[PDB]
Amino acid sequence: HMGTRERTLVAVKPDGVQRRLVGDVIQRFERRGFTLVGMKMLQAPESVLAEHYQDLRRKPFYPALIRYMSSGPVVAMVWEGYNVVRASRAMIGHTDSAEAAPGTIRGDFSVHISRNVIHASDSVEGAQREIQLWFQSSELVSW
Amino acid sequence: MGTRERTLVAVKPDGVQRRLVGDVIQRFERRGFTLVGMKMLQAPESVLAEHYQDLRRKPFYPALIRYMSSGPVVAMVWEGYNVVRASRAMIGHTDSAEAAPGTIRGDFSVHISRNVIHASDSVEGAQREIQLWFQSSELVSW
Amino acid sequence: MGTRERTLVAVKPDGVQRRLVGDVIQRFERRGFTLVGMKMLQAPESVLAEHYQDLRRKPFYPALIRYMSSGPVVAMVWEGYNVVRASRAMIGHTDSAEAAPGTIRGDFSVHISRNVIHASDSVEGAQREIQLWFQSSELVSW
Amino acid sequence: HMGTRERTLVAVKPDGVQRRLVGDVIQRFERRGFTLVGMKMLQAPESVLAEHYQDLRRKPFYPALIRYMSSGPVVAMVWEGYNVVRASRAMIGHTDSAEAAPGTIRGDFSVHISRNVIHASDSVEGAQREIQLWFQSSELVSW
Amino acid sequence: MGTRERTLVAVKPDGVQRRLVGDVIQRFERRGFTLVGMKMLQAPESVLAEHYQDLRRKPFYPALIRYMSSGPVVAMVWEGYNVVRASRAMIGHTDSAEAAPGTIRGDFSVHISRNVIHASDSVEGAQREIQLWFQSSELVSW
Amino acid sequence: HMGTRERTLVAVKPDGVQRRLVGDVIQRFERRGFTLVGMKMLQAPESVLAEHYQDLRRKPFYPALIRYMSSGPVVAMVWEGYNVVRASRAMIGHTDSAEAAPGTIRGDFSVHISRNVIHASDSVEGAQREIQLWFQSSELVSW
Repeated sequence: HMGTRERTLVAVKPDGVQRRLVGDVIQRFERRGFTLVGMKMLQAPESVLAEHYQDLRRKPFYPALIRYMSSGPVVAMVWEGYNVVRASRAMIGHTDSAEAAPGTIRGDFSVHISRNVIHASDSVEGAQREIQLWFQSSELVSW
Repeated sequence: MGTRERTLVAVKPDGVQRRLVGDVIQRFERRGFTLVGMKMLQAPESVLAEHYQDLRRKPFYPALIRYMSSGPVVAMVWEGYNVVRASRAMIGHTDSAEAAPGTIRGDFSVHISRNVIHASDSVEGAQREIQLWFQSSELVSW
Repeated sequence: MGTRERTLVAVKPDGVQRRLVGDVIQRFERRGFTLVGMKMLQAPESVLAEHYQDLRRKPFYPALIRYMSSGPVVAMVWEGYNVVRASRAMIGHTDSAEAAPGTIRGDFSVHISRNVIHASDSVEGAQREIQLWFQSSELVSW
Repeated sequence: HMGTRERTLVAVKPDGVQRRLVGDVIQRFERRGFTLVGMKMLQAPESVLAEHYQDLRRKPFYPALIRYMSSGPVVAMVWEGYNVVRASRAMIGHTDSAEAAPGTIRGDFSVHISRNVIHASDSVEGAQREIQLWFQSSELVSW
Repeated sequence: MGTRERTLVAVKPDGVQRRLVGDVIQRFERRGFTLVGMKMLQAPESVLAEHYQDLRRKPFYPALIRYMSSGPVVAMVWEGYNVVRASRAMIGHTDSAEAAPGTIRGDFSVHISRNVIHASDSVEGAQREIQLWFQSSELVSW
Repeated sequence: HMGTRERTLVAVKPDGVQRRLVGDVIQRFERRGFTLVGMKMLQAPESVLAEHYQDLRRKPFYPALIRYMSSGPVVAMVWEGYNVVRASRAMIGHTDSAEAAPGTIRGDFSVHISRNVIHASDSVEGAQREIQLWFQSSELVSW
């Protein structure tokens, strides 16, 4: 699970699904050569969202964030490849889409903060934690 | 009920290995259809056999099951007005080589065998296929 | 005079709300046509009635005027060799659901009613429509 | 006319129209979620151009700039949306296209300075001034 | 040998001046064909005359040679299953104006004369054309 | 051979050709307005590669690099235009693709170092040297 078999969790948020950017987002990961190892669309249960965002529980927007994230379907994915965690982090852009650079996903599609289209694990460790949280081992397919 | 019509679309193992999933999904998205279900999975042979029961007594059935289980497939459920027939016209001819440019097979495939994608051929076929690949709790209506 | 041929193209209210203006314009641009006039406007009913006078005695005329004035439209004048017939072939069948993939309706629309775009059906129709939506001082020849 | 109803003026310059980049430019504003509120193609009158570029009147290239800008049709547009002024400014890139970053509009399409394809208001205040200058209130349509 | 089939594709002078080379190559690439040879060159008249020997006794031959030598062309050799007929269907009708949208001529061209691209019309024609434009040491099989 | 007639050498590496990114790469140079002045696909002879990469001969990866670069076909091109050398350099991105910015060619398509899809002359002087090395004068066509 290192080097070339490194993995990360990527999720298209409710705004991204409703604005119909799912294909657009996947093309960017595909053209970069990553391997799609797991994928599903679902309405995330608040219990999963709470653990996902557990370290923001204190923040005052935490309650609003949880409601928003469960307000519509989400598309969860697991991508595999060399440097996939840091590369995906660079592709998405700054949390604040309005400040994100053109060329990044938030920079080309969004202008909001909570509605910033996509999520990606911020570290190898966090990716291992998030992937176990959103996926059962049986849903991951290794090529 | 008209605009509640649904259909099953699946990217075959070759479409996934060739990294055409985003390309495929994008075509349905810009046409205005709603994605109500989706998942990547290694298809079990019991599902393929039921999915392809009508070809069980035709030539090359074993080659067919072999291909469809040689790697993961991405199954999707799209919803929209006249979605069954429109999805049919969009994927094009079975024989990719003679599929018209502009359709998915005409733009991305060259073979009859490995033809990248599958779409239900009728409303009743769609109802059957959807129940076959998805549980009701996997479909989200938005 | 051949390569001075002109036609009227208009993105309907649904095309604008769905944000397909760039997509539409891009298809005409890469085909090599010259954009000689363009503007976004909420169409006045007097203009629509004159534009659609031939449908005044057919079913659903009121539904037609209602749709076409439910939001802004983008009217354009394109110039080029055989532009009237080429623009016609590019937008595809009136019934979007049976429009061939590759045409604008076949790629972006699913309905007969809301079919995203309009293009003059003939040279004389184009001359009429252009005079209807634009003043001569709004056309720029480059 | 604040927050979510913020507006800005965007213009495709003569080079952009002749090189047939109008569709390309509009797609980028559309995919980012902005709302097209006004639009027209015209040969700008030198009187409008002089006021538009009024604070460069002293510069020695000012006379050349005015001639160039009226040498061909221009497409003027008004876009509306949250943070639309700063977001549009980031999407266009550095005045000098050759130095503009890939992903920005000047960075992907141009390599010149006066022929840098596009213009966008540099501030909320300037946008209010420019929109009144290029458009009559009756040409703007609010959704 | 089936998947060893080859064909000659060439972007005409207008396709190059209009900067459509990447667009053209991209369509063949996503279809899955393999590029085994390519070069940009100002075509010698002896090559054009041999390439177009069948049109030597038809109207407008001189206008044809003039156009094809008015600027550089990009010649390519693509390899793949049924590549001759598929490349034929992808470029579309000779008369660009009536070429279906989705094909290269239908999307990028409007004239019969200047129709952007050329593709061998048959397997034997392809063998002939390839030998005409390329030396064996310029073809790389990968 | 200055200003507007400036030229540079661009090459699509073996990985770029096999992953079928040739069209993608050319579209980016075309849309920016450059003029394609020379082009050919070939299996570069180790003798050409050695001179191309001559100033890395001391490095320990030099031998591996030469083998890799001759392991498959390469597409060589000469592009002409104002500021074409510096503009092409900015379009390709950082040597390490994983660190390259989204929007650059390496930033959108690669995640490796030696397999970073493309090469571009790093200076006007180097471009003159590289173009003479890969092309004979008769293969270049001026419009």
